[PDB]
Amino acid sequence: KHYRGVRQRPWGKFAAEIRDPAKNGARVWLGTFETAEDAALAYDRAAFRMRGSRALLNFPLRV
DNA sequence: TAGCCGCCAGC
DNA sequence: GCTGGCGGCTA
Repeated sequence: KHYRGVRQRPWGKFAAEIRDPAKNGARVWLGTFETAEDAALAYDRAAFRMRGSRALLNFPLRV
């Protein structure tokens, strides 16, 4: 699978970005993560912090 | 190898 | 118009 923010780097790792509209479309590089699901979980909290609530995520813990 | 650039495509 | 993702480049 692929994920929101999550970008395969060609040696086989997963970066995670989010774009921040309050900073007028800035990227915010959440880091790099060994697994796609941990890159995607980094995005999960990063979108939640800029939105505060009501977000479109990789692991919505409400379901 | 990671991150940033910068752009492009997609939504 | 914005966000995500591409993709490559450079650090």
